[PDB]
Amino acid sequence: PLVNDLRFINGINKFIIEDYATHDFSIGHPLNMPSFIPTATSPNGCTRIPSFSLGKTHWCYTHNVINANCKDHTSSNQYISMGILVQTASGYPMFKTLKIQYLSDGLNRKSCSIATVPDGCAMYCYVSTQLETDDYAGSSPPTQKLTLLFYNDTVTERTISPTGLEGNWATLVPGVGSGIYFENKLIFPAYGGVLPNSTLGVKSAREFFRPVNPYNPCSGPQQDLDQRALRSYFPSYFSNRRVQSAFLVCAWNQILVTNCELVVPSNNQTLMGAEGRVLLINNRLLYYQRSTSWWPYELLYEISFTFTNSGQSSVNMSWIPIYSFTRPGSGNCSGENVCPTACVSGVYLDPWPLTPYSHQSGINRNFYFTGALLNSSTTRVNPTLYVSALNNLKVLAPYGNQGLFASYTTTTCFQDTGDASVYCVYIMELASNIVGEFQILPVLTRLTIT
Amino acid sequence: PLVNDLRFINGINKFIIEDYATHDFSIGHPLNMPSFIPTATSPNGCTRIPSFSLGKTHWCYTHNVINANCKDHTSSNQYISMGILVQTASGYPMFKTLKIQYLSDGLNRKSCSIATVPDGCAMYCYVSTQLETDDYAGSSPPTQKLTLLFYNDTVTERTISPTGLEGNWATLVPGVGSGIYFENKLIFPAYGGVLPNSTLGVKSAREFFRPVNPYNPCSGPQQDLDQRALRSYFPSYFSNRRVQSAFLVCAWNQILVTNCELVVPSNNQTLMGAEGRVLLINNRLLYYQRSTSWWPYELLYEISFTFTNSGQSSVNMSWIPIYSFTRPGSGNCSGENVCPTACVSGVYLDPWPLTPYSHQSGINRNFYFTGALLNSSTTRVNPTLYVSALNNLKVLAPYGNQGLFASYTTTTCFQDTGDASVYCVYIMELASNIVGEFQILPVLTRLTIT
Ligand SMILES: *[C@@H]1O[C@H](CO)[C@@H](O)[C@H](O)[C@H]1NC(C)=O
Ligand SMILES: *[C@@H]1O[C@H](CO)[C@@H](O)[C@H](O)[C@H]1NC(C)=O
Ligand SMILES: *[C@@H]1O[C@H](CO)[C@@H](O)[C@H](O)[C@H]1NC(C)=O
Ligand SMILES: *[C@@H]1O[C@H](CO)[C@@H](O)[C@H](O)[C@H]1NC(C)=O
Ligand SMILES: *[C@@H]1O[C@H](CO)[C@@H](O)[C@H](O)[C@H]1NC(C)=O
Ligand SMILES: *[C@@H]1O[C@H](CO)[C@@H](O)[C@H](O)[C@H]1NC(C)=O
Ligand SMILES: *[C@@H]1O[C@H](CO)[C@@H](O)[C@H](O)[C@H]1NC(C)=O
Ligand SMILES: *[C@@H]1O[C@H](CO)[C@@H](O)[C@H](O)[C@H]1NC(C)=O
Repeated sequence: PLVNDLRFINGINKFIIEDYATHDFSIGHPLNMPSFIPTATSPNGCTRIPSFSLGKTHWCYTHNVINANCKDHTSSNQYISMGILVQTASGYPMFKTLKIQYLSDGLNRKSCSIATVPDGCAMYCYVSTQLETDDYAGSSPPTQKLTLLFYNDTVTERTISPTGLEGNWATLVPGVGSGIYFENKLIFPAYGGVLPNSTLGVKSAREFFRPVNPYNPCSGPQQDLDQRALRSYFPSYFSNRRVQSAFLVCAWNQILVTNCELVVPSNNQTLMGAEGRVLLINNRLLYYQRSTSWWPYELLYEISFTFTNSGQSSVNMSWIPIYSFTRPGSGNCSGENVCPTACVSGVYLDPWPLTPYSHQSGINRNFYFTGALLNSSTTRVNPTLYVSALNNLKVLAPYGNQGLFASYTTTTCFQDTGDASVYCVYIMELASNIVGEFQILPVLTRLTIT
Repeated sequence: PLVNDLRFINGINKFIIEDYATHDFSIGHPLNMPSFIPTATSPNGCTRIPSFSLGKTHWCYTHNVINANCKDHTSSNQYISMGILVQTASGYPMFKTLKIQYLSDGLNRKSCSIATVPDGCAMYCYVSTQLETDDYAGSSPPTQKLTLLFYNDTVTERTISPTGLEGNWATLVPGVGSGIYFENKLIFPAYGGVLPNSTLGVKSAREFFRPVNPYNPCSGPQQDLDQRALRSYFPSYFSNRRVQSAFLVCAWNQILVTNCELVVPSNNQTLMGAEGRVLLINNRLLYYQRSTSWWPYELLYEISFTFTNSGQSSVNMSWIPIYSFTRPGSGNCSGENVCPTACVSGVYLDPWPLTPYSHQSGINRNFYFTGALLNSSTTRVNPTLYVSALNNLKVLAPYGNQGLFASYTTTTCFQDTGDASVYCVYIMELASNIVGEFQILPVLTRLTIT
């Protein structure tokens, strides 16, 4: 059957530290097991863009595979798998793949996000026929695909046209990070270009968000910095479309006929649209946003939805004030730049919150989160495991030596309810000498909390 | 179901070239797919000793996983998987894993051989409680395990005591290379120390085999060379036991109760016991023998069995006169040594024969075989794809750069009966920069024959 070992079922999607108090951390050494993420079989062949979700009863995973250089965007296939957590005599769990689906039909599916659903996985993709710049330049969104893969080997794929898409968007793609299934709703992260002359475009004009780091502020007048912040949403690279984050929401009951819906947040509460991830921990929803724009720090929002079933659903998000480490970027978009400017940059590194931020009682200043960063302000290099507080890093554990190239990282933590052990899996694209561009490595460590 | 794509089912375990004529070869570039061989999840974690068998309807694979240094032997686990060949839109087949079994119970199972059996896999292991030298030093063999893993998730393990083992052997271990299922018989390669002064030890005394390379002869008297060759079977490293190759044969009908049997070849026809592989091509059995002893060249025998009701079973083998390339070795056991000496050396690299040697009409001097070698006479380094004739190499396709460390290689070829394509999979242990000693890489190549 498709179900995790019982010791983990109650330790998944929970806040591991409910203390609200201060803690110290130690990141254990990598635990060896068979990797559930397949590598490339050729030296020049590409495998990239991981998406992972650990659900209560099982996990889903996917990434993109290309028989040529990563610079070759003509053709690709999609590796999808689903499995369970199993305890080993080695003393720690292992990810056991129950079902594999390799999609190679000649259809080019890109930027795919995966989600754990009852008895299987759901994947949100778009079909890539052209360059991303050509995409943003056009007036017509690419083909959006929703596929359901079940443990009984049934696989069903549909083209979708969510409410709010037609006419309002130049392009839309999935945000690569996992989505979730909650309250009979399938919710995926998404982003894309918005036509400034459309209804949404004119409604969302004047909307902007300008984060300020109290310990590292940007010098300038409020109005000018605000104008620059507003102008940062319209990169000329993307043909000055309004680059916007959105959520694809689909009714699971109607999931076969539904065509879903597009829920767009106010840009007063969020930065320029980018790749992201949707999390459900306890009963509360959070949203990670990659920092593609000028803001170098880690973007995590507490989000909540209002569902109207009449095509007018809203989303509200509250930014969690995190300034600790910085993501690598190029030019004036690098990790050292705290000031508003038009930027297409950054890298995908999502965190895992170990603590709630806002609770019924109040706000937790002792908020902690863990993940894998890249140690540099410029280059994607030196992958490093970390636990971080709001203003600073609690602990660091580099993987490999200096000069090791790495790109995307996605982290998930869970607890063994048997022995109370806390495990974190850090999935990262790492540069390998013998395989192709990026062996995607699921490193599993035990986390010590005092 | 557990069954290969129909285009491969009649192209497996066949002689690809029945021509008996001369041919030229070209080795294609590696074809990218998701690797069906899992890597280590830690930089120091060990994954070694691959065993692979492609059967008509499906394939079986296994390797050893250690949570510690490869040199540290206390605990290990065994990754086992079974799957099918599936064509992809990329234009080539891919290995799709259907069933996975990770044996981690704390039992230390090593040197495991796998075999494709009806609706599953069979694995032959021994339990390692001590050093190999202590093993050969002892008067009693370690525990022999036979485990059956089926697609229906049934797993059954037994301790076996084959007829002829007790009292005749210091130790016995599986030969690491895949075994086969043929004519209701389960056959595994094996090797180990034989007690001198035992029944078998006394009967097999005075038995020796001395291959001679006509193009690189060893100077000396025949009697002295014969005495040295005879003495090469008794390395002091193994406490002067007679190191002997054997075959584990088990009746499949009785496979639950059988206790099997041990069939030992005359040492007049074979070199010092070592790791090996049993192949069934057409209706003819072949045996690869690793060159652990003084003879540096590739050892492949044509073999045939005579079965009897009560332990009187025998085996006859004929050495295929191959001298082309050489395996790396240390000291006086290196690739440059053609002369008889007591040697424990070499490395496991098995060939896949593309042509029959002896047939009903006569003997084929145009014999060709393919595989992966290590280009050096001393160090295990520079993995290289090759096609070879009897006396010389036909073609060479290096994998990776110079100085790349590699150890074990196992090669299997099959034909696509749809488009006539010939595919070779070269499975080799390669040194990875980010993963523990030896990422085991299944390289798939299209072979061009003219
Ligand atoms: C597979 O599962 C889905 C939902 O779990 C179900 O609706 C579908 O009918 C199943 N497919 C088959 C062939 O039974
Ligand atoms: C966003 O802020 C602007 C002022 O900066 C305000 O005019 C607008 O109403 C706000 N929109 C939302 C949805 O909060
Ligand atoms: C929406 O989030 C904002 C923070 O950005 C918060 O101040 C506000 O209370 C939320 N709105 C509602 C209706 O809860
Ligand atoms: C980055 O590397 C340097 C060593 O070169 C180290 O001192 C520093 O702490 C690292 N920074 C992070 C965030 O890991
Ligand atoms: C699984 O398959 C094997 C194949 O012979 C069979 O002997 C065994 O009884 C099967 N087990 C179950 C539970 O069906
Ligand atoms: C093996 O060869 C030796 C001579 O070297 C001979 O005396 C012995 O009888 C042979 N044994 C067999 C089984 O052929
Ligand atoms: C056994 O093999 C040898 C070649 O090594 C051959 O000369 C001999 O005739 C064979 N004997 C039988 C019974 O096949
Ligand atoms: C080994 O490498 C050398 C060059 O370093 C090359 O010339 C030679 O042909 C190679 N030998 C084999 C057997 O591949």
